[PDB]
Amino acid sequence: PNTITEENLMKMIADGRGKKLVVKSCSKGRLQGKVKLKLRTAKYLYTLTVPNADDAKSIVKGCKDKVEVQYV
Amino acid sequence: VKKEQGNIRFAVDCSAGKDLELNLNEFADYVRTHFKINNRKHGVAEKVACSVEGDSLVIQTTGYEFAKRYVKYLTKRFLYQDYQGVFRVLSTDKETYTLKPYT
Amino acid sequence: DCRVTCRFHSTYRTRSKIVRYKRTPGNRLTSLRVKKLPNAPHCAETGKQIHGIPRVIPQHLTRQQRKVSRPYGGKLCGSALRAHILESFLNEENQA
Amino acid sequence: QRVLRRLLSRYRDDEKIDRHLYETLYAKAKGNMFKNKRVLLEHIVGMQK
Amino acid sequence: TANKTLSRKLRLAKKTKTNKNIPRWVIAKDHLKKTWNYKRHHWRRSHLKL
Amino acid sequence: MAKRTKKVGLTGKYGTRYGRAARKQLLKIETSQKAKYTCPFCAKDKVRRTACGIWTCRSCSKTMAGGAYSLHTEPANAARATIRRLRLARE
RNA sequence: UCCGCGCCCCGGAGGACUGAGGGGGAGACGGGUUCCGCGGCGCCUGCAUCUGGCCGCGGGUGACUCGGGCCUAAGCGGCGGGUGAAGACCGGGAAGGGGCGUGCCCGCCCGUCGAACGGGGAGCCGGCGGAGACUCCGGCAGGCGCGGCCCCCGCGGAGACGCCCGCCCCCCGGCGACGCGCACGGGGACCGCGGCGGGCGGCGCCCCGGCCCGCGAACGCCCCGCAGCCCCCGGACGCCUUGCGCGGAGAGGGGGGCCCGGGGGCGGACCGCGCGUCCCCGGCCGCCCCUGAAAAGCCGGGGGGCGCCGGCCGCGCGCCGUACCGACCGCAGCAGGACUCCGGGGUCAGCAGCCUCUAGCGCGGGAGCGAACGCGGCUCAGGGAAGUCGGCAAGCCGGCUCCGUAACCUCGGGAAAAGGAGUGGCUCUGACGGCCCGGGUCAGAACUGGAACGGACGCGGGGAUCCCGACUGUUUACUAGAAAC
Repeated sequence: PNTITEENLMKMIADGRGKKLVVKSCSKGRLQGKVKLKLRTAKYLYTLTVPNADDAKSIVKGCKDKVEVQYV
Repeated sequence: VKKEQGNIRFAVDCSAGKDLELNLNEFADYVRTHFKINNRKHGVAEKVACSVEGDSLVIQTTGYEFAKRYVKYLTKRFLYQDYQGVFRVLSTDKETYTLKPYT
Repeated sequence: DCRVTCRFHSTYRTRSKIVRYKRTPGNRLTSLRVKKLPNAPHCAETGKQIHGIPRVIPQHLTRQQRKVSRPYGGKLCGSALRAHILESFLNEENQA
Repeated sequence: QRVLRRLLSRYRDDEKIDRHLYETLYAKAKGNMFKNKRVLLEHIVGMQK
Repeated sequence: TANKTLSRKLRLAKKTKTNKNIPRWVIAKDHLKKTWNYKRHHWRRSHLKL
Repeated sequence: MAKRTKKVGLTGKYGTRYGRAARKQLLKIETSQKAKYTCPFCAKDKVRRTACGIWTCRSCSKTMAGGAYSLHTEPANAARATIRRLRLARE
């Protein structure tokens, strides 16, 4: 897997390139509360850790609705 | 921080309910008399004090850090004095141990 | 015990059968083969390693990474190609 | 050898010892002249004074 | 042996399926009186392909 | 120093075995093979014997044919001179 | 061994054992279903059996990545033909192909033989079954082809080189591709030591001192990576190793690049510290009258010729092998012989011996008695080879440190010569690094003990000669290991 180049590549890939899903993981491991967005694509699963809960709100609304968001 | 340490609070909830007796005030004497900073028990009561809060017993410190294993050892010894059969000293969250009765 | 048994089809420990050991998320020792380093292109003249070419199979190296940016880049090194260019200019000048 | 060389390289880089002196002391240490770093340190104080 | 050959495996396989007892109904139909196969082999003593 | 007093200097390895005559001949032959002869082109005494008949300058990296235990054999050196004098005469 | 209902099977509880060059866990070969589950004992299990590798029944081996296949090695076949009564043997001199195109070029001349250890394009983690797993299933990755669609033919640096990657022929190269070693350094795993969190056990007395558990793969990016090599300025007795090595054919110094089976971060998805052990890897140095395979494939570079190349998205990956082996081979369930791979703790110089953790496990049967005699093992007063063909056999010696070492010699040896002294436990005191933090080795003391300490274990007796053969080697598988070769 690879980390995505943050939001800039993330939005473009979700909007145009094939993204099967947006597994959204919230505070996994309880080390920090930062949300992690994992997005499976034909080539690789791309993962971005958004620093805030409100940052996580932004991507789920602001993307092509063809990508499906399942929470954790 | 091996030199600084800090003030810390460890507690054991007896949970006997006095159903299995458990003096608690005497329990705090056992911890109070046998607590040793190093191998030496010299000047233990300046850095550490033990007191009974309701059902539970609290071991608080003012400049000392010790293993929560030690409270498990002291408790176990106090039970070997009398109620050998019961109590499993299970952890119930950080800072707190419980004298869970046996099966 | 941490004995790992064998990963390859046959136990024989030839050059291609060296295995590093690492732990797994499941707390087990795993045999991972240590693939042999395929070397890098060597200068025809001088027999020294040509710089810029990683020591991997050229098949998977990509064209730009498997090609130095100089005339006679893969065959001859920078100091060797200076010698060829100098000899050719001077030798040609002598005939002229 | 490493210990004596490290004390000699650090002193060369602190300009305590001139390059020509550094070489003599380095070769003397290859020849077993100084057993401890304390022995070399004194030969170094004596050398520069 | 775990690295066998299909042709060798096929001939060894026939031997495994052939090493079987006379069906009881066959003994009854033909009135055999000799119910032992005598061509039955055992992996401990018999060496096939030897 | 002076760990070995006699010519057993390179022949210490052979030990009591092999006899004095053998070792005496080896003391001359092996001393020369191990030694660093001068490079004709490098001008440094860094030529060493890679293999019998092959001597390589450790500075130039040039490999030069030569004798088995010495870069220059006396018969070859004579012929080198004879060929030079004969060529310059034929010129 | 006891108990359970109890069989030698099984379960619990004890007491052992194999002792990490395993009576462990696995493979190559060979056997060919022995593997597994259920039922049974008629055989077999050399006593027994309710057991079983035995018997009946029903099942069990899943691969784009691992291996075969593939390519070559020693070799082996094949060749217009040559020969021989032939069978058969022998073999370059003989009009021996290919590409695109439908024409033109290019071109002397065979291996789709031979390796489940060599070369090779690419796989990991978790989970699931009575019998399997790099194969299944879930995750995640890589390799190579194919189709659709899009994109379009170089830039940067002073250089070393950096990046946003064209193909085909002819030539030049490269990778595949390689000895042995002694040290030395670097990683990985293993190991140990603490801390802390979580469980335990024992507890007559002590016990924060005993035990167990605490995990992080492939592959993506991004950054560091010693040594090595190279570039720029510049013009030197400097730079450095454990050993070295190096420099006006350019050192040092100040910058840069490159390669480094590695390490870190982010993804995938507990925190420190230390000595060892193993495995790889690096830079050298040594060694040879010893110089340490090949090919398939892959990839550059020059010249030409001619247009590529990428991205995303789908799709595809066929044939074979895959159970198990205390089961192979010697007529046996034959103190017989079988090749590998992984290798913990303590005592130790040790991978030695001796006990142990893990894991395996209790072996062609049991009870008694404690004759002779055997077979292994101990001890023996005083003497000590007087025994015997011969000191055969046994006994002595031995580890470490420190003294002290003769004739003789091919000056290397002799030599551990001979011949001695010490050695335990406790309580200290010096040495030795890095920058208050580590090592546990080497000295020097006291003090103590029935006049003891390599307290088991491991582990030369020594000298003086004579004859043969210089030596290390090799030798009549199975009565000669020699002075023979």
